[PDB]
Amino acid sequence: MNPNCARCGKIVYPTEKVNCLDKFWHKACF
Ligand SMILES: [Zn+2]
Repeated sequence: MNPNCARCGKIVYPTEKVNCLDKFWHKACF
C-alpha cells in the first residue's frame, strides 16, 4: 500500500518524498 506518484504512477520511495501541496511525486514528476 505504498504511495504512488500523483504524476508518473510509480511508488515514491522515502528517498524522494517530493513536497507538493499534500502528496507525493518524484524529482522530475513535481
Ligand atoms: Zn513520479
